[PDB]
Amino acid sequence: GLLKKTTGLVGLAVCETPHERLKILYTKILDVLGHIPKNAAYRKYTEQITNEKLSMVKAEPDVKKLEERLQGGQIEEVILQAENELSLARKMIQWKPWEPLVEEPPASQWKWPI
Amino acid sequence: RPTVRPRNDVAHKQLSAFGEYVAEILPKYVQQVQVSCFNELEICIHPDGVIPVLTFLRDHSNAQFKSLADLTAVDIPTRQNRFEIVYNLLSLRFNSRIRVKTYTDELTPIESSVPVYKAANWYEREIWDMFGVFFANHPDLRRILTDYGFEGHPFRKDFPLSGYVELRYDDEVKRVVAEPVELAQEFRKFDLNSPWEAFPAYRQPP
Amino acid sequence: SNLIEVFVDGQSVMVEPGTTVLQACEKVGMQIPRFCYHERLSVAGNCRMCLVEIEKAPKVVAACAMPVMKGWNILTNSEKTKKAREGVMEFLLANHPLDCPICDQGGECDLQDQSMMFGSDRSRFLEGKRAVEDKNIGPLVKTIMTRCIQCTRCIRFASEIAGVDDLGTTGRGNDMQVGTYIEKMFMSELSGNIIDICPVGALTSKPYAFTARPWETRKTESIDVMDAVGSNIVVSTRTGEVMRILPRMHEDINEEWISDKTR
Amino acid sequence: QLITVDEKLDITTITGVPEEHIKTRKARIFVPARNNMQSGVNNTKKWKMEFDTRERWENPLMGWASTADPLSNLVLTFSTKEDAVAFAEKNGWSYDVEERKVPKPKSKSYGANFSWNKRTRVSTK
Amino acid sequence: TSVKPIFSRDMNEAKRRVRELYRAWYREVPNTVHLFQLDISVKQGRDKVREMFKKNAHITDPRVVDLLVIKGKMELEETIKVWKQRTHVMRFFHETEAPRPKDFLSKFYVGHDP
Amino acid sequence: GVRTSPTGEKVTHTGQVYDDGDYRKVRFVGRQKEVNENFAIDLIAEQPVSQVGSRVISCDGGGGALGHPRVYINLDKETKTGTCGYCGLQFRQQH
Amino acid sequence: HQDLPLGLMDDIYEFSKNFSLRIDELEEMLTNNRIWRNRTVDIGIVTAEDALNYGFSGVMLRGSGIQWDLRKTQPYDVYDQVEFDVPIGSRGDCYDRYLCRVEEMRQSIRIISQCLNKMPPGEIKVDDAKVSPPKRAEMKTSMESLIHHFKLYTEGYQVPPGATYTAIEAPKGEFGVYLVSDGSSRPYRCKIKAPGFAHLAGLDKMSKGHMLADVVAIIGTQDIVFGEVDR
Amino acid sequence: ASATRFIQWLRNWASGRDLQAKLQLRYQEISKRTQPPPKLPVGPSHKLSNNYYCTRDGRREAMPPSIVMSSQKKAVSPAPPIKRWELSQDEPYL
Amino acid sequence: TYKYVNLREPSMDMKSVTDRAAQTLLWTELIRGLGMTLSYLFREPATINYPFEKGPLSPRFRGEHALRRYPSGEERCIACKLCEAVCPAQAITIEAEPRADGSRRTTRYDIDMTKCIYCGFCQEACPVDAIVEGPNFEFSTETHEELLYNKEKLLNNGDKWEAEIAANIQADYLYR
Ligand SMILES: CCCCCCCCCCCCCCCCCC(=O)OC[C@H](COP(=O)(O)OCCN)OC(=O)CCCCCCCCCCCCCCCCC
Ligand code: SF4
Ligand code: SF4
Ligand code: SF4
Ligand code: SF4
Ligand code: FES
Ligand SMILES: [K+]
Ligand SMILES: [Zn+2]
Repeated sequence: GLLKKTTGLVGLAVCETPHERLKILYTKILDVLGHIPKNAAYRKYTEQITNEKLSMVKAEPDVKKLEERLQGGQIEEVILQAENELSLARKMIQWKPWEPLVEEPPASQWKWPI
Repeated sequence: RPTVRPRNDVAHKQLSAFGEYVAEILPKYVQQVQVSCFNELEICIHPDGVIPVLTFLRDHSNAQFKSLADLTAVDIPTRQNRFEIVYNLLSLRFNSRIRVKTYTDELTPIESSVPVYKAANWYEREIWDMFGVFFANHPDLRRILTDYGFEGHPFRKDFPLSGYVELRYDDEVKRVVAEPVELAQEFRKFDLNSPWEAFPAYRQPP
Repeated sequence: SNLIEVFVDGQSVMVEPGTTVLQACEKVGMQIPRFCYHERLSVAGNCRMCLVEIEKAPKVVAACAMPVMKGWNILTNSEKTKKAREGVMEFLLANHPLDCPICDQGGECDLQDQSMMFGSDRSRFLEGKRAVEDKNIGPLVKTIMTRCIQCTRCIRFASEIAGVDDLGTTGRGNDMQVGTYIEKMFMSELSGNIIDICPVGALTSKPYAFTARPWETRKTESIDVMDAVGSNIVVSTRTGEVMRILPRMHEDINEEWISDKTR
Repeated sequence: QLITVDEKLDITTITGVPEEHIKTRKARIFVPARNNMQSGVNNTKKWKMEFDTRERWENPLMGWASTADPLSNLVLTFSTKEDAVAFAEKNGWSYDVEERKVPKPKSKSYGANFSWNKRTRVSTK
Repeated sequence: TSVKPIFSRDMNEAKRRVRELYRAWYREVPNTVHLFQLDISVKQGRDKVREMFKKNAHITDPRVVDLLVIKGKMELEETIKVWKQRTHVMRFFHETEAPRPKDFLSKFYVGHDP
Repeated sequence: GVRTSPTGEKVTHTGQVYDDGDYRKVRFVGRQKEVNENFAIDLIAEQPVSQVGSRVISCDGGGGALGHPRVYINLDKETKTGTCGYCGLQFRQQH
Repeated sequence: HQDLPLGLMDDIYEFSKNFSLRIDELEEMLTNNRIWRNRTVDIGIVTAEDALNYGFSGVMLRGSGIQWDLRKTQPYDVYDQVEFDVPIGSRGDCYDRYLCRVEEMRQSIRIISQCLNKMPPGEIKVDDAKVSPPKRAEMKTSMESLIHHFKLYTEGYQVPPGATYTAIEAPKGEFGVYLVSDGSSRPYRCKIKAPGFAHLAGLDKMSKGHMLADVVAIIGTQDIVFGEVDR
Repeated sequence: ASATRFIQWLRNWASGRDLQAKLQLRYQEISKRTQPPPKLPVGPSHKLSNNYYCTRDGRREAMPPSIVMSSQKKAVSPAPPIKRWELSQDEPYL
Repeated sequence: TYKYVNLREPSMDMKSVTDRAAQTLLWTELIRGLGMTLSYLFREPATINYPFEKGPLSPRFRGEHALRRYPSGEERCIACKLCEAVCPAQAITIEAEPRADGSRRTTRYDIDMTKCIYCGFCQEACPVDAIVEGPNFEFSTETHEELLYNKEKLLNNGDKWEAEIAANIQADYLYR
C-alpha cells in the first residue's frame, strides 16, 4: 500500500491517512444526523449511505481496493465528498426541508403548453 | 424502426426513482416532478427553495451535481408569475443531468445562487438584463449584454423585435445619437400555424 | 333525462339523440378530418375522410353522417382509424394535380393540411392522372376543375343556401364532373361563398388571383358597410394594401357568408 | 417576511416602453376568427392581444412598406381573457375585449335529405 | 396581497432610498459635465435629474419604487465609472429630435397618429 | 418588347415607368434605368402549338427533373389550346 | 442537406495523410521553446474544484485533470463507434491546455481516419417527408411529395411541445441549447449555452496574481469567440 | 515538387523531416474536378406496401412528461456511478 | 480512455542534467526552431496570382443570385412565394398578378443583397429552379443602393450567367 505521488486533480492534495480521515468524517456525519427528526427522509437516506461507506472503510485496509469498493474515484475525492455531506447536513438543520410544502403554485403554473 | 428515436426504459426508470427521492427529501419545496419521454428529469420548486434545493443537489452524496450547465429564464405572459427560472445541472459522478425550475414575476426577487455555483454570477446578470428578474444578494447585478442606458428587457415577449430606438451618427452634434425606430421595410409577420391539430397526445381538455 | 352517454376514446360525454359521431367528438375538442361535410350544408357522406372506428365494431363508420348510439366508444386515434384516413387521402391525391405552387389555395388548403396531418408522406401512384376541362361560370369565380375532389359542397350550397339549382354532376365514376353541363354563369348575390367552402383550389376568386399568399396576409376583423345587415368580415392586408375580404363567422348576423358586393 | 401591498399592480414605469406607446395605444383582446378558407378550428383555441394598426407608407427607393410603429407586429397569446386583461392592465394599455364566438350546436340528420313531405328533401346527391 | 419585498417594507422606507439616490445624482452632475466635457450646464444636468425623478412621483407601490431606485443606481454607476461614453449621457436630452407637436390641430395636419 | 414613354424612359415588362411629374426619375440622371429586354410574354408567344393525338397530355417543362412539376392538360375544347400553367407551352388535339 | 459529392472522401484522405506533419512543425516552434513555456507554464492555474463550480467545460476541465468528455460519457451520433483518447492535463495551466488542444488535433485525425473507412451507404436524411424535404425529382412527380415540400418550406414541421437541454462536446467545450417547443412550427424559446460565456466569467479569478501580459495568454487559453459569448 | 536536389536536401536537413513525401502543396493526387454522375440510394421508407405512415410516425409517438409527483427503501442516485476511465494503451504518455 | 499530455519525470543522472544545462546555455531548442523557419524559406509558397489565378470552387458554390428562364425564354418563376416564405433573413419581396396572357408571374421580385445571408434556402425551396445562387462572387459595389436588386437586375443576371448556371446545375442536380 504505497502512497501515491499525486491525485491527478489540481488542488486536491494526496491524503496520508485516508482511513482515519474517513472514519472521523463519517462518524461526524452520523452525529449531526442525530439532530434531525427520525422520520425526515434526509436522515434515513443519509444515515443509510453513510453507514454503508463506513462499513466499507472498516472492511478494507487496502486503499486501492477500498477505492474500488466505494466507486467514488480517488480516496481523496471520497474524503472531499464526505466533507461536502457534513457541510450539507448542518445546513439542512437550519433549512428543515422535511417540513410540509410552503405554498402550492398558482393553478396553471406548471402547465405547458399554455 | 429506422426513422424513430429509440426509447430508453432503463434510464426513464432510474430518473423517475431519483425524482421521487428528491421529492421525499425536500417536501418543503418540491411542487412537481416529471420525466420527459426523452428521459430528462425536471424538479419544479417553490422559489423559496432555490438555495436549499440547489445546495442539496450539489453536495448530497447521491446527487453530486457539481456543474451548473446553464441558468436561464422563459417569459410566459399568460401566467400570473410570467417568468420561469430554469437551472440545468450536471453530475459527473453519476453521469446525469437534472433540471430545476421555479417562477417569479416582475416585482418579486429571487435569491441569487452565486453561493452555490460561482457560474451563476453572469447567468443571473443576463437574466436581469434580458428579462428584468431581480436576484437578491448578487455580488454585482447590472446589465451585461445590452447597451449602456438601454431601456427595457428585450427577451420579454412584449418587447418588440426591433426595439424602440435606433442609432446613427449625426454630424451636427458630432456624435452617435439615438432616435425612435423607423424601418425602410417593416418586418413582415407571417401566420404559419395550421388550423389542423398535429399532436393528439397533447390535446388539452375543453 | 333525454341525453345518452357515449365515449370518445374512453371519455364519457352526454349528447342529445340524433347527434352524429363527428359532433360527439367535437364535444371533447377532437375535430374529425372532413372534406364533404359542412355543418351548414346537408350531410353528404361521400368523401369518406371522416371514417372512424367504433370499439367492438369491425366496420368504420362515416362520423359525419352516423348517429351515435348509447354506449359507443369512438376511437378517433386507433390504428384502424389512421389507416382509413391514410387510404382515403391516398385516393384523393392520386389524380390531384401537382399545382400547389401555381394554385391560390396553397398555404390555406384543407387538402394540403389534412394530407400533412392525417395522410402518408409519399406516393405509390405510378399511372397517369386525370385532366378535366375548365368551366366558365362568370367573372367572379375561376374554375380549375382538375383540382376538384368531387366533395359536392358547391352543389349543396347553391341548391340549399342560394336556392339556385344550376350546379350538378354529369357523367359517372372517375369521369364524374361538377359543373353546369351547358355554358352558364353562376350569377347569384351569394355566388362568391362557394370560393370559401370549396376545400381545394378548384373554385378561386378571380379578382384575387395570384396576388397574395395566406401566410403573409394580416387579418383585420371589421364590419361591412355595403348594406345595413352589418356582416362581420375579415380584411386581409399585406404591406399596407387591402388584398381581399373574407366572411367572419357571426351566428346572429351573417353566419359565415357574405354577399358578392361585400366580397 | 412578507409585506402588504394594496396598490393596483402597475409596472408601466419599469418596463422601458416610451410613453407614447402606452397612453395612445388600444389593445384588442379577442379570440381570432376561423379562417373561412379552411374548416380546421385549431387556430381558434387561444386568446390574442394585438394593437391598433398605424401608418404604413411606401419607401421612396424600393416601394417597400415602411413603418414607424414599434408595436406593429406585437401579438401576445393567452389561455384566458382574464389573463389577457390582467396583462393589459398592469402594462397601462387601454383595451377592448371581444367575447369569444363559438359555433352553436347544429342538428344534423342525413335522413332528412329524403323527406317524404318536407322541403329538406334534396334534388341531387 | 402579501408579497415578498425587494428592499423596502413600505413607502416611507422606500422614499428614504429615493432621497439618497437623488443626493448622489445631484452631487455627481458637476463631475459628469466636466469629465464628459459636456456642453450643457450643471443646472441643465440637475434640471434633467429632477425631471427624471419627477415623472415617477405617482408611484405608491414600494416594490416598484425599489426597482426604480435599483435601476437608478445602476445608471449612476455607469456614469461615475465612465462606462458610458459622451453619447450615452447626452441621450437624455434628445438634441437631434425635432419638437413633436402636442395640440390636436398640429397632429391632425401631419399624420394620423393621436 | 421595350417601348419608351414620351419622356423617353424605357417601359419595363411589368409596365413600370415614372410619369412626367415624378421626381423619382432623378435617380437615373447620369446613370441608367436597368431594363431587361427579353420580354418573356413575347418569347413564349413565339413557341409553336404542339399537335398531339390524345385528349390528355402531360408537360414537365422539358429536361425531366430539371423542369417543373409534371401536370396533365386536358385538350377536349376545340375553341382554344391547352396551356401549361408552369411554362406556357401550348398543346392542341389534332384532327 | 446533401450527400457527399463523388471524390470528396479521397481528397479528405489526402489532406489527413499529411496533416500530422503540419502539427509536428507547429510543435517544433512552440512545445519546447523556452519563450513559449515562459509565457504559458504556471499561468492561469485553475483547480479541479474551482473549474467545476465556475461552470467550465472542455479543455478548461481536462487541463486540470478532470476526466470528462461528452463524446465519451454522453455520446452522440456515432461517437460510441470510433476509438480515440482524451488528453488530460496535470498542472491546470495554459501550457497544459495548449498541449491538450494539440493532442486533440492528433486524436481528431485518428477519428477522421476511422470515419473514412467505416462510412456506410444509404440515404443522408431521415426517410420521413413530414420532417425532411423529399428529393427534388419526387417533388416534381408525386402529389404527396410536392405538398410536403410546399408545407416544409412555408410553415415548417411542427415540433411536439416540450423542452430539452441538449449538449455536445464542441471544440470550445460544452455547447448546448435549452430549446422549448410550444407545439407549433416555430420555437417558443431557444437559450444557447455557449462554453465561452462561463469561461470568460472566470477571467478575473484566473488572472489573480498575474501581470498584464498574462491576461492575453489567459484569454487565449480560454479560446473566446464573442459570437457565442454575446449571441 | 520543382525544388532542385540540393535545395530539397537543405530544407529536409533544416526541418529534420522528409518534407518531399508529405508536401503541403497539392498536385495530381487530388480528385478530378469533373466526376461521373451519382446514383444515390433511397431510404427504408421507399416501399410500395407494408409502409403505412402510422407505423413509422415518430412525432406521434412523443408523449407529454410522466408526472412522478405533484403537490396536488434504499437511497438512489440519478444513475449508477460512472466507471473509472482506463489509461490509453496506444500511447499513455506524451 | 485517456492519456497524459505533460506527466513525466526528467532524468536526474549527470548525463541528463548536463544535457539540460547545454540546452540552457547553448540555446539548442531555439536553434532547432530556427531550422524549421529556414526550411520554409526554401519551400515553394502557396500564394496564387489573383486575379490571374482563382481559388478552386465547386458547382454547389453559393454566390450572386439570378432568375432563370426556360429554353423558350419564358420565365421559370410562377410567383409561388415559397422562396420568400423560407428566406431566413426576409431578404425577398414579391408581388404578383395575372400577366396580360393570363400567366401567373411576378410584378416585383426584389432581393436585398445586404439582408441576404447567402444561405441558398431560396433555391432549395423553389419548385421550378427559377431562383438560384450563381457562381459569381465578384460584384462589390461603390454604393449601398446598388445591392438592392429588383427583378430587372435579377433577370439580367440570369441572362448574363445562364451558360455557367445551367452547367453547374447539370453537375449537382442528381445530389438534389
Ligand atoms: C577554459 C576557460 C573558459 C572559460 C569560459 C567558458 C565559457 C563557455 C561556457 C559558458 C557558455 C556561456 C553561454 C553564453 C550565452 C548566454 C547563456 C544564457 O544566458 O542562456 C540562459 C538564458 C536564460 O535561460 P532560461 O531558460 O530562461 O533559465 C535561466 C533562468 N532560470 O537563455 C537565453 O539567453 C535565451 C536567448 C533568448 C533570445 C532568443 C533569440 C536568439 C536565438 C537565436 C540566437 C542565435 C545564436 C546567436 C549567435 C550570434 C552570432 C553573432
Ligand atoms: S388545392 Fe391544395 S393540394 Fe391541390 S394544388 Fe391547390 S394547394 Fe395543392
Ligand atoms: S368544385 Fe370544390 S366544392 Fe365543388 S365539388 Fe369540387 S372540390 Fe367540392
Ligand atoms: S440565399 Fe438565403 S438569405 Fe439570401 S435570398 Fe436566398 S433564402 Fe434569403
Ligand atoms: S423564384 Fe421559385 S420559389 Fe420564388 S416565387 Fe418564383 S417560383 Fe416561387
Ligand atoms: S366528411 Fe364524412 S364522408 Fe365526407
Ligand atoms: K377554394
Ligand atoms: Zn410546362
